[PDB]
Amino acid sequence: PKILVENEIGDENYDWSHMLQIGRPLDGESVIQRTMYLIKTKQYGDMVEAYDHARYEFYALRMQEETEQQVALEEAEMFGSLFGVSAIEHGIQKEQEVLDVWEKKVVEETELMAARTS
Amino acid sequence: YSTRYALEHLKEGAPLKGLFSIEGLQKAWFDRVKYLDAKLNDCTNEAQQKPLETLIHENSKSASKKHIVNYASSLYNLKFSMSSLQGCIRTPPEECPRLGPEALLQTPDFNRTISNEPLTTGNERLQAALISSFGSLMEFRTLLINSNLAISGDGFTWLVARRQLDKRAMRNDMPNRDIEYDKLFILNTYNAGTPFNFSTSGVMNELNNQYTNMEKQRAKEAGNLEDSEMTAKQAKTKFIYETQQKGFSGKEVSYIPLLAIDASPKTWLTDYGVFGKREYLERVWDSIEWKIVESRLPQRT
Amino acid sequence: TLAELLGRSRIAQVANNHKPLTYTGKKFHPTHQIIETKPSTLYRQEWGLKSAIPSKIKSRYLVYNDLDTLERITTFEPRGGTQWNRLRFQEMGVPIVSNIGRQNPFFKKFNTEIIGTGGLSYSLPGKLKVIQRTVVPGRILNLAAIGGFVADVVFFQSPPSSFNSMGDFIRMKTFLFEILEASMEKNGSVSMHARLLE
Amino acid sequence: PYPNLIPSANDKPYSSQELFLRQLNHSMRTAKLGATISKVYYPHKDIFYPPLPENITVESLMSAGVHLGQSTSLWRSSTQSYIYGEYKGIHIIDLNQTLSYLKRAAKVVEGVSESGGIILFLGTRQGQKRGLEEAAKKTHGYYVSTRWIPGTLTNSTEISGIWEKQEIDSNDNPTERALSPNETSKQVKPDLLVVLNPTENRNALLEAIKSRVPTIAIIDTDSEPSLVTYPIPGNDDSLRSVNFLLGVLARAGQRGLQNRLARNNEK
Amino acid sequence: IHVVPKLPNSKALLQNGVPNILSSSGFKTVWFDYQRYLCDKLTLATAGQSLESYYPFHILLKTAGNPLQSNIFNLASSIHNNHLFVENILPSAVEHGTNSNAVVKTEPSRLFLSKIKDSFNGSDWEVVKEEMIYRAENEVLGQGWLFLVENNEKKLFILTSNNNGTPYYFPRNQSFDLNSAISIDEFATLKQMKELIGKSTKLNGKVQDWTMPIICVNLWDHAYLHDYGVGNRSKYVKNVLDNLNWSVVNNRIFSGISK
Amino acid sequence: KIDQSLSKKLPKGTIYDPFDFSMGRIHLDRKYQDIMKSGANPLEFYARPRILSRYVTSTGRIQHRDITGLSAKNQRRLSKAIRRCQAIGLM
Repeated sequence: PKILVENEIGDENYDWSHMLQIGRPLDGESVIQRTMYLIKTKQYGDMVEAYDHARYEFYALRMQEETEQQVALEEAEMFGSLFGVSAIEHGIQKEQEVLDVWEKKVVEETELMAARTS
Repeated sequence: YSTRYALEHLKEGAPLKGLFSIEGLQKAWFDRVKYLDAKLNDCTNEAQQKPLETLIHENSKSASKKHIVNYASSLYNLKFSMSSLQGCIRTPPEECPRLGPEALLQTPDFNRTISNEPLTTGNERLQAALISSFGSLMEFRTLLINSNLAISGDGFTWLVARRQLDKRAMRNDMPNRDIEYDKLFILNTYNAGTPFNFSTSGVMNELNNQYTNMEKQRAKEAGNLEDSEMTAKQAKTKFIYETQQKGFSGKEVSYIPLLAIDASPKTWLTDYGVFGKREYLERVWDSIEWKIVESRLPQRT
Repeated sequence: TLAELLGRSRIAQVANNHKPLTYTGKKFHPTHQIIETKPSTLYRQEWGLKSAIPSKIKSRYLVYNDLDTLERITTFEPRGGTQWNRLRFQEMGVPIVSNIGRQNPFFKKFNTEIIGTGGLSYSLPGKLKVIQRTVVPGRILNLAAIGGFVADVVFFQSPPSSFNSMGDFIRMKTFLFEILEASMEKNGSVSMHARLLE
Repeated sequence: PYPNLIPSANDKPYSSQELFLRQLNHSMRTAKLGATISKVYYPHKDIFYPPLPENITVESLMSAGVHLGQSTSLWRSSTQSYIYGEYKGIHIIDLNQTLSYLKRAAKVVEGVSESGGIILFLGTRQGQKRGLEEAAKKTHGYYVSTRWIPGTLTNSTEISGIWEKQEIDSNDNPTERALSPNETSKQVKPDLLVVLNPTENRNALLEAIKSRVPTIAIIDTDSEPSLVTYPIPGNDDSLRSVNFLLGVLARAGQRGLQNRLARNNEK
Repeated sequence: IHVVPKLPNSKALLQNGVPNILSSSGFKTVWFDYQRYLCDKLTLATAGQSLESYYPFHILLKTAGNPLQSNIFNLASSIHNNHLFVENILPSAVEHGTNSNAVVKTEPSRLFLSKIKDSFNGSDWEVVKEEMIYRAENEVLGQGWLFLVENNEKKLFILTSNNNGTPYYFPRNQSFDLNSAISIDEFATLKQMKELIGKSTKLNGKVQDWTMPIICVNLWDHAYLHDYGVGNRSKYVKNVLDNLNWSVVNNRIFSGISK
Repeated sequence: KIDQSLSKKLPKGTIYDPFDFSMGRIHLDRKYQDIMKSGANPLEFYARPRILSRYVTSTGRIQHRDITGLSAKNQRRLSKAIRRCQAIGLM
């Protein structure tokens, strides 16, 4: 999910020597605005090399976030935490719901053909 | 209350090689041990002789050891964690500024130069083991600090080998069977740490079958009548057709501690400002006395 | 500058893509970027697109290809929902070998081929959540779609009665599977293995 | 403010008819002072707390979407002068001009409002029912949300003589006096018909031209910048945009209304 | 972005502070650093995510299910808990009269007297003060908070809030120390909770529990380890429990009617 | 046991969705269901009566650019190659 909705773009001066900013979330757009410093300030060389330097910078933030994400649960899971529905739960309920329709549907299609051909 | 639970390298009145301030180690170990070992004596006297492991391995979850277990695990971990260290060569730190954006700076290492390594400490074979068991020490180095960063309370990241040489060896009488690990893995211990396996069925079915075996007796009059497990028929599988198995294969869950790292404010807050955990871990990785870990490393098949 | 403003515009932060909004082709990687909207804008019927999204749409997630078109409408499908599949990959907690990660964990002027996990994973391969994973339930295709990702069902012995129990509703039935593992073929396709507990 | 309340009693478990009032006190009072989201736009804004005519800026417009134009396929060439370039098959508007256009536009409303002006904001795309109503709420103006009865202005003494007219004073105080049949039976012409969706309301635009009434609208990359007195380059589609522009005009109107209701106080 | 809320007359706190509780120091490693660190950490988590337009307290509740969001949620709750904590530990001296307030602090408010009486079965609140310390010392192994909590059962009870538990959402109070093996009886509560919530949200409705928290006492390292010390964890709770501005607590109980 | 027209069989490789598992979806798909097309002088195949045998209604008939859908030039040269192949003994 990306926050395409632009908030008061006026108060957005962002120091982009780092691929993170207060307010602006993490996205491939940050990586792009980042490669600019490396090609404007010229910390690195051409556009291809520049982007990659930040590409690995991004990966790290994402790698740490992935661990952080699991930690919340694992820890909270091992600290008095109950969960009504998980990602697997929406993945099953909605799916099983759909099965209600399909099962009833074939109840007419397959059968109707028996009379349609007998 | 003797300094048995201690190693001189951890010295009193010593600003742990800058990493900890003169009293930093007092507030992350010495003064901590004060209340800690105090409660240990309050809990029992076997502490004087039997190691903490004893009381801990004495019982997975004793109704009485509950509090005791906590005090026991804490100091045990402190030992495993503080021991593998050697003091990073940097001056007492300043107040890491408003990091976050100021943090994540440089490159949370992902493929950019490793520092204090088993290789640099002549722990070559283990260095390969780490590469073979964690992508590469670079990929291994990556997870360590990050996992500890993830902690939000008093917890400890750990590195182990979860030896699974073979089931049946204690009844096979193998006293010289120095546990022989098969792989190397990372696990964490918060408030009070236990091997891991989320003690899945370690305490699951033991508390689970408890309430459920009762479910039939719980219905004191008769037994809810014909209607049986029903909503709990598939749910009794919570462990029956699952966690019983999730207990890891067939009852042989065991881990081999090698490198462990605390993630308690007390350890870093002291000098690492309010969020220098990363710098704390930065100095930490650069302060790991590897030899002890290679010494702590069992042989492999 | 007008352009400077647009050069940072969220509209442009989203790249262009004219890939069909039906893509009957077998799908492995996502085709477009979902546009998330705060419930507020939804009632305000605002989505940041050239034209306001019809109230008929009640989702907070949509995908757009044409801000607006000759037909005087915006070409969008409010069925953008990959947010669920990828999250379920996290709900499944399993890492990808990713061939060999020389130096950089994903390793690789332009990494067009072997892009990597493809943002499907940013976690250290080895961890202790593995504790025999977490037998994630999956919908057996005969192969079993686990968390929106099909994994070939494997078992100690073939259980025909299990398949007979669900009859033709094998996919409708969901069975917990100790995922063996998954892999990202260079074509950005995940291949995984299931553990039918029957 | 709760006449129908029976404070449970003593042992009675929290009455679920007033338990909610606890959450209401838990709101206006404690609410969420610990952490408060800031520097964030809310659809609630604009329509209520809008930028004074002088406080506007290109970025504020770009944010509110007053720039994205129609496609580079439906462009009435009649605006190569207000277009700034094409992007993703959309013709981005030269907001630099939009500002000059909005600046002037607002000026007309304030001046008009300072002269007992009868403004009648008109918009028919879905969603403007409130923004518009609230817009006229501030300038004591009038508004129309549904389709514009063709004939309202020209064929007035037929389409609009059933509705009644009130004698207002300089402070807009109903005179509370009788208006004679013929007196109330004539024409109540608007003195500044603002249009918010010119693309499909010409019937009103054309009528006002032939009604010698000034107009103010929000032209796009398709609407014709000519059928209106003060064209304001903008994005007719999205409602945040319109609500931003309408908002600016609205407050421009309010300030005048204020300045006017102030001269009356001097005497 | 979010904005760490300015403290009443922080002017003093900058070098002065809350009488007895703390001089300056403390909040320097809490409100003016810890709070911001995670306030930003959330603002950084909220980036690009609806979860932000709404106050994190709303998010705290919102981030209840989809435990995959817990990371943000736990921090979020901490953000909320801390301000509640500061409010309890807020000097909040009264103004006007020019001369410095004579702290005629209304102690246990009239309503509070009866509230506890029923809450702890004809027992004194001050009696609870140390009982609280007893509970906290024996309900925490690391980080957390203390929390007086009013319930729909108007039993103004106290909950064993841990690390950063949800003082409202019962299913996520973080009370049982899953780390420290619990007696089968707590598991009974766990079994109940599994069932209780299992059906509540079953109709799209997380248990609508009006478990409103009242008095918050951070039990994070920053709370005690930062200054008071280690074994002083309880001692820090002491002075705090010794005196709490009641103006806030007075207005933390649904005591009257409105509309 | 069940009929084909009622059961998608997404390969494991793909990403199955809750709707994806529906009949609506099946109908949807149905609705939305070549070295020459690549760019090789279709005339050069004036002989090889094998290649030309392809774009042929199997009744000695070439196809309107609604099926073949080959480039105007490609299709016309393919048609010319077929006509020329008729002259060149084979086909």
